[PDB]
Amino acid sequence: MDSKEVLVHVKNLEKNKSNDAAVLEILHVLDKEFVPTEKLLRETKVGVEVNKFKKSTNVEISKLVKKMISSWKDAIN
Repeated sequence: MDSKEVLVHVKNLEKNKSNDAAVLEILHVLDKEFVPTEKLLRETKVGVEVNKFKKSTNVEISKLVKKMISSWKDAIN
């Protein structure tokens, strides 16, 4: 995972950050098993939208993006 691509995504996340720390620390650690790979990168596109966790995509999305991790690699496999 490219922290550069992820932290940038956090920038977007920041704008949406209804929750500062959870997503902040969640996304940071997320970098380990994060969605930015060759194929997964596009998934990072959607992973970002989850990173956005807008209105209907409530902070709960944070854990959702985690679930997204499970399927994230599932797509790469």
